[PDB]
Amino acid sequence: PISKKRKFINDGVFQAELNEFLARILAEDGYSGVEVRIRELTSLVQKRFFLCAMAQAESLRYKLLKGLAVRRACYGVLRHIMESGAKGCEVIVSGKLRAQRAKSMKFRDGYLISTGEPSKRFVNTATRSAQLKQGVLGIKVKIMLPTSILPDNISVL
Amino acid sequence: RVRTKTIKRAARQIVEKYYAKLTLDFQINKKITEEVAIIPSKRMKNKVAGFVTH
Amino acid sequence: VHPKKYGQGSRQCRVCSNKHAIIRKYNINICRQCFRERADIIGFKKYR
Amino acid sequence: IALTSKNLRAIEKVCSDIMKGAKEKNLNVSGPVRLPVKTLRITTRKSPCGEGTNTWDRFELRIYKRLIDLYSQCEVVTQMTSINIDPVVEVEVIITDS
Amino acid sequence: KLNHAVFIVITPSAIAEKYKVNLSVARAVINHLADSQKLYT
Amino acid sequence: KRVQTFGKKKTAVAVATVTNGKGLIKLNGKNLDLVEPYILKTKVYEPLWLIGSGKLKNLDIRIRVKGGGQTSQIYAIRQAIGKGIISYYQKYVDESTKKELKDVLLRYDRSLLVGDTRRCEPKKFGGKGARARYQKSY
Amino acid sequence: YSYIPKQNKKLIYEYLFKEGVIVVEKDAKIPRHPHLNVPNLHIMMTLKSLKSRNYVEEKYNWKHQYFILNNEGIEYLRE
Amino acid sequence: RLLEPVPFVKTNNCIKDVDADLFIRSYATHLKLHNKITYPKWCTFVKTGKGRKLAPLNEDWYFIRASSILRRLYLHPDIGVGFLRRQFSSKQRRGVAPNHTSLASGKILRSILQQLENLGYVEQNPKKKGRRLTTKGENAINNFARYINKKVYN
RNA sequence: CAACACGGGGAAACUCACUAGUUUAAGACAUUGGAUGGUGAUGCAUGGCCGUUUUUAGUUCGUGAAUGAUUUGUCUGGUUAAUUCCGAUAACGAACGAGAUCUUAACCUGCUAAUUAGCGGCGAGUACACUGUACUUGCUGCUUCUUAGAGGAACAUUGUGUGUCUAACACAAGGAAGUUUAAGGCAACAACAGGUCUGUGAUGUCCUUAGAUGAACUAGGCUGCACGCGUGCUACACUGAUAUAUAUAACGAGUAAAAUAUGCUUGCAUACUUUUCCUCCGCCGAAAGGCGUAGGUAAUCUUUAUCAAUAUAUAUCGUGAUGGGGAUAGAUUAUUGCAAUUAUUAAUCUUGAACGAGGAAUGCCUAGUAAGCAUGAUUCAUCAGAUUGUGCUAACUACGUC
Repeated sequence: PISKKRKFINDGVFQAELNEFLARILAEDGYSGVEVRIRELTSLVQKRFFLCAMAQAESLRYKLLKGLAVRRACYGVLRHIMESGAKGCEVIVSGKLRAQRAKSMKFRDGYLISTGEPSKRFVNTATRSAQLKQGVLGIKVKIMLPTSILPDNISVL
Repeated sequence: RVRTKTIKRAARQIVEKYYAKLTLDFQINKKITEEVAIIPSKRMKNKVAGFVTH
Repeated sequence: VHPKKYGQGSRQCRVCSNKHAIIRKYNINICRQCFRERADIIGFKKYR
Repeated sequence: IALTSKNLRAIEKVCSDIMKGAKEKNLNVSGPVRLPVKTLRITTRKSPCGEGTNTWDRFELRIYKRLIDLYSQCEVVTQMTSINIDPVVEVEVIITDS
Repeated sequence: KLNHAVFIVITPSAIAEKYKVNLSVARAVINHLADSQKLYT
Repeated sequence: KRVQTFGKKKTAVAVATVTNGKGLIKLNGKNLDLVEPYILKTKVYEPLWLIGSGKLKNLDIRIRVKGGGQTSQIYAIRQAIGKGIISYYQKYVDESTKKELKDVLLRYDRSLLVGDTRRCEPKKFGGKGARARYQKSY
Repeated sequence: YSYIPKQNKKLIYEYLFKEGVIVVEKDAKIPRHPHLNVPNLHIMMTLKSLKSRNYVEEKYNWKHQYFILNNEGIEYLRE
Repeated sequence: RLLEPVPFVKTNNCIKDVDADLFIRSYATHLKLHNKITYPKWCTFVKTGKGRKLAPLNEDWYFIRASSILRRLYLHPDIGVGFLRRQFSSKQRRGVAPNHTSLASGKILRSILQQLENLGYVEQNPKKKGRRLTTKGENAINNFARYINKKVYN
């Protein structure tokens, strides 16, 4: 009965709800895909309906949440990202950060491009809320991946 | 208008490895750059070929 | 209670339950601020 | 079959694979009919609140429809199509006697 | 202010100028004489 | 036999069909004079006056005009007649004669041969115009 | 007043056991569940209480509760 | 004025071969002279459409409206009332508010269409959805078009 | 500036937080204590997002060199849209930004393709000529044009001038295109106690919680008005108004409530139909509008080889606060809605204010733009003078300077 336009929007909205629902569940593991444990989750969604940036950021907020020192945690994550073969990485931490005045702290390594469509093409980006004692910390992770090719580079054998 | 470091640097590299083939025609040079270079955009390949010709 | 099935108080955002700023074009039923958080995964990409 | 998608490249891959698949078996297809692209455009204010300059961004959801009419037994062409698709391509039945 | 009236180049302005007539009356004179703007006789 | 071609100025398109005939020229179902503004009428007669009356006397011409406004249609028609006459002589009559004819048209104007490609600059938020802005005040 | 029938409470518990899960939906002026023809306000009240006693856990996402039973809850609900 | 020198071959076989206005005025005048279609009396007190916001103020207009409608029917062979209402629409100054086009009055249109239909000029059918032109009218319009073309030309 | 048609904030109700008041429990847990919710307080507790700085051209490192903060690199000069290049040069080498990338729009593939697009082929008539032209029903090679996939095409190409004659510019030619083809999008570093807790179940603390700041219902009100400031709309007429006629546009956008029968008694309850979105079309209505029907979930029906207005042509005025001007008011019948009074909106007749081209001041703008003219979409039960798109009508003036 419904139109194609209506079909496409409903498909997108369903994806968005499911993505947020995955975010509410998935603190017990990394990222290992979706199926289109699994019995209860499948049952809920069926009942209702009828290098990886997210992983690194989720790991980082869990480490931060456990109250480990902020520099040590940031360095540990950053070094792990580089170890995993990153062409560049930047991790930003915003909020209170052990003071009664809010601040941000930047931790960058590697090429870490930002302008234009190569930025969208090669940089995966992730936001995560860490609620700590006096309110909330914002984790923003940016990872620039293994490359197709990066358009600026020109070389000859 | 001019030509950036990426363009000029590439232009210098070509000739460096392929002077003998390169010649005083733009279309032939463009053919050589297309064979030799790894550039992903038409406009950029042309720009390099133009400057190598120059 | 006395609801109406028409007019402003009849409807609210699918995600956040705000009554204001709702996109009803294409029957999305999401407020525009919420829509900005979701706008890539739904498919409503920016270009020009 | 009629192919509807929001991924151009995926539709293109499906188009080539069914085209090769059919042409083995000498099947009658009427060459890829590309329908006018429809874009769902949403014109969105930036900022969740008023302050600062009025700044808008224009979102576009571009949907691709493509069409092939085919004379054969349904089952093989649908089975070839259905296994060869990526789920982002939505497949709909169309069939002729000539 | 008007001071043109009923009784005594074929443009309406020329007739109005020469005989001191309102432009509808100038038009009326033109029509009588002959027997928006367009080609001339 | 028959050749078909076009003209395109702004969003107008005018298709010209140049067939073997007698010198009858129509615009949709309707004769060539029936296009209205007298000033722009002369522009569409203009290629006939540059080429004399003999060349059309062997050929019937049919025209289909769709889209665009008044000025745009007139230029598209003018352009389509140009493109039509020259293309017919390249397939059917003679390349040297066509080159001579093309030279006459080019010598007068290049606008007849190839349409002006000007088209709209998009509206951009912050003002009603394409570039124009809302009035700022302190 | 605001009574919830003994049979209705038992049916909600039974449904929760039978499935393992319940998608209640937050809104209370919607009158039925699609798979229980029960007042949603009543289902919400009992689930709120049940969570409070710690026999059922809710995940929660926008407008939807996603309730899964604790193992002690699964055993408890039978009687 | 009406005649001008021509640099191509005219056909003079149809309404599509002669300018709208001369054909329309003459046909309107002929129609009234013959007295085939009525005024009708109530029609003098009303406007053509709301974009006028005034009396029609031109006396012989009803015959003109019929004449134009008849021509539109040869031009476009299947149409209904809405097409006419849209055709004769023009701009309405809404006082302080901006202009909008506003549709022509549908009773006068409906009446003209009905009178023509009664006289065998135009025809309601299911094969082609609305009003089309029909055979006595088609012949008459074509012939009258020839009669005018010759009479005007030399 | 970077508040002030901004909070998509076009509020009849609800929306709503407010005013006059009235209710309600929807007070989990182990009476009682105990919270949960809060468009409550705090953006100088904060997250996120966004504005400015700035879409300009800036920013940073390794090593080197010159008590220290530091400086050099990153520069007298030439050049450029550009810390763009060249060149000089105690630095050499880098990196991000910028260009580049990407999306449209601009031109060519007689290749790639034909459906719900065209074009012909061909039957058949209606009309006119005259050894074809116009117009409709039925069947059915072509792909130029409609559409959209892939791919091509400009690099300052050639020629001529100017330039350390270096980077490069200037002119002419060629060319679909010569200001990186035109337009966008994307947005470094470091900020601002800029904006937002009235978008959020993002959120700290502080307040509040049955005579609630929760939930909820009825009115009233956000629009009131000696008066001050914004942005728009409509004007001040004759290159015009009025009235007929003719021509012709692009983007689009479209589907647990209604109605009939029965049981009780038009009220209530139950069944059945097929109901809410676009309206063609046929009838009725001055007009609004109505009734009857028909197709459309859409390149298929609304509707598009034509849906706008400025066009233009012919008439009517004839410069006179005038037939300019339509504020203001008075009387209507409609239409939406539970509710229209503070006139929702609609038409119809009547009513006929300021305003004679705008002081001091101050805004926007360089080519399909400016201006003028419309119109689609967004909100929408109903409401564009708003915003955002889109076209048509197509100027002026350079083409530079501090």
